[PDB]
Amino acid sequence: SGWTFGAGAALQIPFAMQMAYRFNGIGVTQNVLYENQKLIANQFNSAIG
Amino acid sequence: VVIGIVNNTVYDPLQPELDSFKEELDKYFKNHTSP
Amino acid sequence: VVIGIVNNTVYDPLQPELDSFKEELDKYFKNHTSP
Ligand SMILES: *[C@@H]1O[C@H](CO)[C@@H](O[C@@H]2O[C@H](CO)[C@@H](O[C@@H]3O[C@H](CO)[C@@H](O)[C@H](O)[C@@H]3O)[C@H](O)[C@H]2NC(C)=O)[C@H](O)[C@H]1NC(C)=O
Ligand SMILES: *[C@@H]1O[C@H](CO)[C@@H](O[C@@H]2O[C@H](CO)[C@@H](O)[C@H](O)[C@H]2NC(C)=O)[C@H](O)[C@H]1NC(C)=O
Ligand SMILES: *[C@@H]1O[C@H](CO)[C@@H](O)[C@H](O)[C@H]1NC(C)=O
Ligand SMILES: *[C@@H]1O[C@H](CO)[C@@H](O)[C@H](O)[C@H]1NC(C)=O
Repeated sequence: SGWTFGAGAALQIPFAMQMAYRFNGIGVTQNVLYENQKLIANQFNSAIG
Repeated sequence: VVIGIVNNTVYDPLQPELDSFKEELDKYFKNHTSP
Repeated sequence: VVIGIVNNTVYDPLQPELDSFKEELDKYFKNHTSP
């Protein structure tokens, strides 16, 4: 549900799309995530290990 | 490269601004081409 | 529906970027239909 479950009813949203909103808050456009989704995912799975 | 993209069409805001103008130009063109 | 709305003319730059060309496009047609 992203971050909308703390201010009312929880609304679902695909995870690959939710992160595109978090980038949009940083200051980078969302097109940098979709064009690098595979690289970013491989860069996040390794980090948690 | 974008995973899961879908198919549709995007309407140019100028498209009605030219479909009613270039055709208007075309209608003006038709106003002199036929005779 | 909105309370307190008022009248005025919304100057749309889309028009001078065509009207000035309408001053040129129709001028071409006027220069084209006159002879
Ligand atoms: C969205 O629409 C576009 C077309 O506007 C679709 O692209 C087209 O996809 C087909 C796949 O069946 C391509 O056919 C392929 O042709 C090659 C020869 O070039 C052949 O070797 C393949 O076996 C296949 O038959 C077609 O070429 C392609 N259109 C263009 C202009 O390349 C696209 O698939 C649509 N997307 C969705 C999600 O429906
Ligand atoms: C804003 O402009 C509109 C459009 O002309 C005005 O609505 C008309 O006002 C006249 C009076 O001047 C009436 O006779 C018409 O019946 C109105 N038309 C409609 C569809 O209601 C409106 O009065 C103007 N308002 C202001 C504050 O200038
Ligand atoms: C066609 O041109 C004439 C002048 O050459 C003009 O009077 C007429 O209005 C034009 N037709 C249209 C549909 O505007
Ligand atoms: C009108 O057209 C003629 C040729 O058809 C051209 O020489 C002339 O410069 C044109 N006039 C204007 C004001 O564009």
